[PDB]
Amino acid sequence: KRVISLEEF
Amino acid sequence: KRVISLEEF
Amino acid sequence: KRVISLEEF
Amino acid sequence: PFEIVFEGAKEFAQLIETASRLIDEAAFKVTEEGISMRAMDPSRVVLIDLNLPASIFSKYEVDGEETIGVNMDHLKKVLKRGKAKETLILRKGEENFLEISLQGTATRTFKLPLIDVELPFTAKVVILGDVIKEAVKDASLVSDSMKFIAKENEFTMRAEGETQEVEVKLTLEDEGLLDIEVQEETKSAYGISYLSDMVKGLGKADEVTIKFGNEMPMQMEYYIRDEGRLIFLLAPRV
Amino acid sequence: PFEIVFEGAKEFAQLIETASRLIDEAAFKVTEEGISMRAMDPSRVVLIDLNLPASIFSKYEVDGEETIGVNMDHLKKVLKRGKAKETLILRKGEENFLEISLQGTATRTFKLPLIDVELPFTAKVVILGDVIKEAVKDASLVSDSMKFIAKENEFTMRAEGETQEVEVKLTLEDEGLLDIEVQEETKSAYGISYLSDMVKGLGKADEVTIKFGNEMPMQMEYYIRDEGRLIFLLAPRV
Amino acid sequence: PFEIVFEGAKEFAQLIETASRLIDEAAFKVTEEGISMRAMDPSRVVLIDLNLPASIFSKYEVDGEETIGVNMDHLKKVLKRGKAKETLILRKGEENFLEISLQGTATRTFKLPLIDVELPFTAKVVILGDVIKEAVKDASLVSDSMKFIAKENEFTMRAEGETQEVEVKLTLEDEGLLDIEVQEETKSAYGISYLSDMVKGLGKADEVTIKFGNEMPMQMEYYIRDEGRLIFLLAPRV
Repeated sequence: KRVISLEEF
Repeated sequence: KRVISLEEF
Repeated sequence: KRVISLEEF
Repeated sequence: PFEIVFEGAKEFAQLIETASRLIDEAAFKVTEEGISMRAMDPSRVVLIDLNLPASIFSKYEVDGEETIGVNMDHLKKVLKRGKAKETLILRKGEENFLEISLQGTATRTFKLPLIDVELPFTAKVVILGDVIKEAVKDASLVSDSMKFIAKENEFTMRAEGETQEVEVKLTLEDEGLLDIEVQEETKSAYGISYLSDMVKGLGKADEVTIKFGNEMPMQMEYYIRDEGRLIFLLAPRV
Repeated sequence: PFEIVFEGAKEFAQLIETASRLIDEAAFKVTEEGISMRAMDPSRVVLIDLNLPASIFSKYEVDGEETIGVNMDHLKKVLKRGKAKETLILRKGEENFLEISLQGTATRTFKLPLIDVELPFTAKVVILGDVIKEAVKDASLVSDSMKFIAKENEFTMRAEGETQEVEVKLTLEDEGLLDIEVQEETKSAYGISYLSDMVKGLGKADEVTIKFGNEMPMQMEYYIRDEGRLIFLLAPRV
Repeated sequence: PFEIVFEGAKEFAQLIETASRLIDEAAFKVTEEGISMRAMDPSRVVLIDLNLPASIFSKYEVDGEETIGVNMDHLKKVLKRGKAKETLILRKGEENFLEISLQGTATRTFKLPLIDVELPFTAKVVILGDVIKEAVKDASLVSDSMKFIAKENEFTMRAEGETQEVEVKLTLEDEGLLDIEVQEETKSAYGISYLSDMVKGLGKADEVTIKFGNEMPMQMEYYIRDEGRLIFLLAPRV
């Protein structure tokens, strides 16, 4: 459910 | 013009 | 740009 | 505990999309005979009867009788997902759920909860599907209602507005009237909003039967495959 | 007291749907020659002339001359009902009514009331229907107006906005310029809203003639069947 | 100072219309290798990489390297104007402008200003374009997100809402799974809004590769012609 960002990968 | 119901038939 | 009328031709 | 398989799934969605157009909910009686849907629109002006008998399914495994109720909107939307040549499987286990699967390149299964459930005809006309679809659409341009008039050997639908008027005659000569059978002069008028839903999606090759009585309800009937049938009872105006 | 029959009714609806796109009402002069429509849009910037001569009808029975005026919206909507291969019959009796009938599987007749009625061209270009339909649509992406420029042996439509610009060159080499005939350099600009209505529905195979003068009105002409014609006179910008 | 010619222009508009669907602006690196576009949507949840190598162009004349930035909306709208069999020529002179020309019956040239510029995958699945396009559309009916689950020899996409649920199984038997390669059980969930843009316009014959990791981003890859490629990196949910 919680949409994160690409920056952390 | 006068729309009736199906119940009366 | 300035739209005229047909009447003048 | 049933498993029901219909070929030509897009076709099956169509029939249900008809029934969806006037009612918001519906009961499906599954039995070893076939599937039945019976239902009246919110304002009790139209009555739908769908009969889908075992023969039109490629597999039909019913155990006794039960009664499915479904959100027809959510059913319409799932059934719209079927492709024309794809296979439809309907399934019910102990749990209150309808399993709907479509099979093609891949198989997709959708689970939908079950919800809670709930004439002396003078004239009879047979008519191609295009003629009546066209007349209804023609009539909608001029009025909110259409008149049906049947004298012996000739059949007329007409409508009139303030300014403009429409009339479509057929005698047995006319190319899309297959049959007419009238005991006496018969005249009745019906609302166009309902007629439009009733006839939306009716091919040239579709024999449509209509039974009517002077100021009394119309019965419209056409077949699904050969064995199955859809009948609409429509109350009249004035 | 006339009876006029046109084959290819969908085609007839098309021509009228053009004329409907810029004017709200129109006069139809019926005569034993043919049918005529002449009319100017509300803001007197465009002028339409339709000539439909007797030959393009399969039956043409006129008695003298009269002048029909019709609600073009209600006419557009009735004429849209015709199928492509269906027959159109137009009819007028003593009563102020236009009988329009379409015949196919069944015949449908619609009655519509009658209402009350009411250049030194430098360059001439002939051009396929697709080229100009495309240029107008290309130009609409960047500006509300399009320039037409004709030098000897070369024909350009161009338009410019704040950021973006469009230009379509044709010389006699270019595949969709049939003909060009210019006495002197000719440059004029026309509003795109009107051009879009004028060229909407113009096939690859449609020879369109355009006559223009430096800052003076465009005359656009194309044929209906062989004998009949539609001419649009469009006032220019600045 | 480049001149780049692509056959099948409608095709070229399609690829760009994909890239337009998630980002508002984009950089095009032109080099003697090919054309490159790299870009992230406003919320840095998706990353697009387009590679269009020289071979897929009928003429490819680049002098060194420069970097075009364009309004993707205005580019989308110009590129939509190309017909399917028409030729696309892209051109850049010293001035900050992209010349786009489409050639058919006539040649039209549009000038658009330049603007300012600016993983340890467990599972890998190959899948036909239709299967995934269908699953995404199926899933959107029930939820705003879709789960991807890969065990050895079997591949599942599933989504669940309040009432209704969807699941699409594939094993190597299933007709539209070409290939699957999973090191360990892999489960991740992705938003449907992004997936819909990613898979909108994917034929039956389109091999789509998807690499995913337990709660980590999806990499979706499919080819343009043979040499060119589009890769989408999509961050996951929770």
